[PDB]
Amino acid sequence: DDKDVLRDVWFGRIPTCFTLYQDAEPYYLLLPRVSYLTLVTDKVKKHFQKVMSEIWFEYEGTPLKWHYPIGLLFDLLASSSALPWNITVHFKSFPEKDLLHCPSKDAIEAHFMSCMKEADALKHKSQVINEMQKKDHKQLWMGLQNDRFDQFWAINRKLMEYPAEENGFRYIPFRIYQTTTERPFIQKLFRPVAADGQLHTLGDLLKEVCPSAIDPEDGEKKNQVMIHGIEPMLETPLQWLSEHLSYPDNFLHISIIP
Amino acid sequence: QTAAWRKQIFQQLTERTKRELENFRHYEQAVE
Repeated sequence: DDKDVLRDVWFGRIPTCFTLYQDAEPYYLLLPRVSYLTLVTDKVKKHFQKVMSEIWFEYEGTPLKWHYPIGLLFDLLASSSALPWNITVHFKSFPEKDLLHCPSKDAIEAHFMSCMKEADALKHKSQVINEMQKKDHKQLWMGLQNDRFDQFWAINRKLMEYPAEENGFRYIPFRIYQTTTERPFIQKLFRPVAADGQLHTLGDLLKEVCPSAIDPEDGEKKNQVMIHGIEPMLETPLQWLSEHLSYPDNFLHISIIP
Repeated sequence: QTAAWRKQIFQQLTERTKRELENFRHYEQAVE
């Protein structure tokens, strides 16, 4: 059952329509929620370069931060709009102040590994990721790049373990995003267990780090709290969410929508 | 007996698959 959740999360898709910025037929693809725009759009680039970081993407006038996972961008920015997601493709006037350059897939690999290392520092003080052989780091990357669930999780499983005498990771890797992508996200140190060893819930996390999301009168959700396009109950244990609903980068990226 | 939160995860994922794929299985995969 829980393994089924890992698979369902891994194979999440956003149907997307790419239209070339005016200054060419629109192009349609199922994009993996868990990956990155600049990693999965070779076909788009191929399609449009036949009529003319450098390519960049835009939603309703706002440049899309490719280093945020696709599913997170969609949930935060477009989940209230009808599918397919309408993205505009640009090849000129790169927004130098707004977007990180992405000159090659190596840049994406570096960002991804950087996120994984920060997550393991939070979870295990880097012990797991540092004890792996270098080729294991490569296998994690190639698992994502080639959309190979088995290949990725043969290694990722190790990052989801924790000591026998514990009931979860040291701290949970999460980031909470509100309204837009340019607003800094919320990220704090938060332990998955309480001082008495009880498991903290999603509600506990929000009460502590984003209480504006909670109705003070009854303690229930006030805003929409979205993870991978679904809305877990507040009483969902945080450790379980970290193990099963994290992105490949080992983070729980969470959208708050008014 | 299964926790309510767990049942919700499975039901919402079932719904998401229908929402994000029902009208779109004719789209090409970005990664194949």
